[PDB]
Amino acid sequence: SSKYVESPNYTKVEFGEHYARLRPKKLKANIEYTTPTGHIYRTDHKGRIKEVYVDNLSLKSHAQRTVGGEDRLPDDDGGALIARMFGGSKDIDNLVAQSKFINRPFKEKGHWYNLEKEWQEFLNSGKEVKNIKMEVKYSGNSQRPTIFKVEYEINGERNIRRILNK
Ligand SMILES: [Mg+2]
Repeated sequence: SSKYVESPNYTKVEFGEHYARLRPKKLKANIEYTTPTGHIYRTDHKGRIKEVYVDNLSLKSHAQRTVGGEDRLPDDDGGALIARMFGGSKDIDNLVAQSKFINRPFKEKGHWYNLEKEWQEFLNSGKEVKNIKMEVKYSGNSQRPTIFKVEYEINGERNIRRILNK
């Protein structure tokens, strides 16, 4: 399955108190927070977003410029894990350094954008996008994701996406 299961490896925090630092912005380590829209995030030991959960998807800056820190590449964008149109946050609690070639529409590319587009088409057509589980993998102490693992169910059918951050 890909449904959210509670875990003792993460301590839950009130939304608004999930930042360890304000200047510069940084998430607390090994925590779990639920956005007002209901999206659940988990951070690892270094304050990096590690897991994202959406029970039921629906249609509803300096952060974008600098997320990823010293590990951010020239062709990276500040990429939302959960798009704004799905109720996603525009801040660091939802942004990661994401290659523009998957974040934006690119011919024969734009995988993350294309995933979001598929989800829109499903929702618009009256189908449910359920139990989304994102796994964000990192390498060493790097703030920049290497690969995105996404699981989700479309009217019951489980789908799996592995998207390299290149
Ligand atoms: Mg995007």
